[PDB]
Amino acid sequence: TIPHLAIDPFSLDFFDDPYPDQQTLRDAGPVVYLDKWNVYGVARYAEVHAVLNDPTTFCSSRGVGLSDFKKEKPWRPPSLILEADPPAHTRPRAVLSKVLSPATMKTIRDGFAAAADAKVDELLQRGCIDAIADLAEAYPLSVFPDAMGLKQEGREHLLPYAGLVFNAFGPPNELRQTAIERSAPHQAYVNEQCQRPNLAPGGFGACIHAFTDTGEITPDEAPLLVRSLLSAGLDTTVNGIGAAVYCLARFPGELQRLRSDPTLARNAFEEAVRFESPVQTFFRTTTREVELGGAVIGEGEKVLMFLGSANRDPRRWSDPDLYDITRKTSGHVGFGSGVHMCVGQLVARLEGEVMLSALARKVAAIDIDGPVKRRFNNTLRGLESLPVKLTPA
Ligand code: HEM
Ligand SMILES: COc1cccc(-c2ccc(C(=O)O)cc2)c1
Ligand SMILES: [Cl-]
Repeated sequence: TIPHLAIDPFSLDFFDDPYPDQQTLRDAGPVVYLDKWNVYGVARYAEVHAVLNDPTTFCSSRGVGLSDFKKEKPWRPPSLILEADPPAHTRPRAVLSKVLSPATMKTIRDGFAAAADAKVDELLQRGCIDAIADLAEAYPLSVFPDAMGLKQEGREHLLPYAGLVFNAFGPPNELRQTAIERSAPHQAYVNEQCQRPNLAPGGFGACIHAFTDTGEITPDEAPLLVRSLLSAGLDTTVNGIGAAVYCLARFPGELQRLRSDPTLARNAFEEAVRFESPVQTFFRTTTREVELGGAVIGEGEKVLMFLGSANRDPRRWSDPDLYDITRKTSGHVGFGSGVHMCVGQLVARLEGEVMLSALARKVAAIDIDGPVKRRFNNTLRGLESLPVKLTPA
């Protein structure tokens, strides 16, 4: 019944150009079996959306990587939010939702916008820059560690730690093995900063610890929830912003539409999240036998969801392979969907909006002017180097 495919979605050849294989995965059927890793796969929009919104059968507490926590030891203590199901998920989720709330965005907006404006003006004085190191990495590094309340010492471990986190959701390939091996110094840095004395009052970390007073989380839960923000809160935005700049560099007509109406910045960023899908894949584990796409999946099976594929499925999207900054993007799964839908989405969108606003108001053209290099990661899609020349407006 179910088609068996040999495609390795975690191979460098797949990362280098995933789109033909993603069509093969969609068109093979609503559910496939990936023989390379002994997992089920769903790559169409409808089934990806259905699985994400069925948490009692497609659970997260057995891990959202390939590893099944019922079978193998997690490489670090489980996340209290990402790797938890309701009801254990609910109060930790509520704390992060409140720490990263609409009201909280008012406190950081002016600084985040000012830093984006200043960065674009700085890059315009240089002309020829790397949109990854000098923009997609530099801007989040300039605002997010500070908004967390992190000390200065040790921040060089943040991106390596996140690279490890996202590689570790993958299969035990070379990317994962290399990431986990000798990772203790990155772990030790992050785990130390999660302790309350190391977090500046008023920042996201200290605010998490302040919620221990309410009964929503205990004091021993707070460091792990700070850890969640230090795991997911930086490298995602690096690849999201890099994706947006790469889109604007490749689609000059859309950069010009954004210039003409900078209030399209928020949706231009959202469209970049759909179009590139910085988070490409993750897993669920079945808690029971379940029919999906006409396949009977047994209990305790891993199911791989192709978020980027769902976001390009022509069954759902018109002209899926076009970047369109006025597209109605609502419903894309680049931030997930359902009970685990990105709790940091307001921070991600704030960063993306204010950077694209600064570009819209200050830049007339973005021209690739050196070799583009891809950055390989088992979960994240993005570039290692994006040399561009910025022409001022
Ligand atoms: C463009 C940037 C980002 C993208 C594309 C993204 C994507 C995602 C996705 C797809 C999920 C769902 C995972 C699942 O269902 O298993 C998720 C969850 C999560 N994200 Fe985001 N993320 C981004 C930025 C951020 C930021 C800035 C933060 C924190 C400041 C953050 C923190 C989290 C956390 C803690 C979760 C777990 C939520 C839960 O399990 O309830 N992410 N993200
Ligand atoms: C499994 O695919 C994703 C996609 C986006 C964010 C994350 C993520 C990683 C770690 C945490 C955490 O440590 O809680 C939370 C979210 C995972
Ligand atoms: Cl850790």
